Amino acid sequence: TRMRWTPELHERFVDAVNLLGGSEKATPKGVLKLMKADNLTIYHVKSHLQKYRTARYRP
Amino acid sequence: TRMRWTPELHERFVDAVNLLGGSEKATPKGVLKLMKADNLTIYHVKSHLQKYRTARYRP
DNA sequence: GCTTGAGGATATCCGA
DNA sequence: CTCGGATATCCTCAAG
Repeated sequence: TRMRWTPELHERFVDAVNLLGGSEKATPKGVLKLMKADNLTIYHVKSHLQKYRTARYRP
Repeated sequence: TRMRWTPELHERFVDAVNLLGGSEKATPKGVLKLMKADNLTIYHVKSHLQKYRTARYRP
């Protein structure tokens, strides 16, 4: 099994990230708890969030 | 097997990527091929280059 | 049909 | 068990 990130899951994810105060303050366990998605592990979120954090470079 | 990216090995990589017009134009075959380090695959090099091309790491 | 390489997405590993 | 980071594997789509 290899998951992939439909756009609706991505939006749910980014809503969770935003509720936790941004990509930098959010952590996987939080994002997962908020998303409430079946068949989804902390590792799915961990990897996806690492990708998300590397779209913006802050000084 | 798991590689481990030394800092001066990373230098050689940067050196090479710069010989090839930077992170965007540079290619894994090309830069592996320019680095001439032994015990170094194309696969090591593409994973590293993917990390370097991101908006976070390219400066 | 092989055998490659490319970019991007996703998973697995390391050390704290 | 969690986190952040580093590194490898997978997929799709090419080329030769």
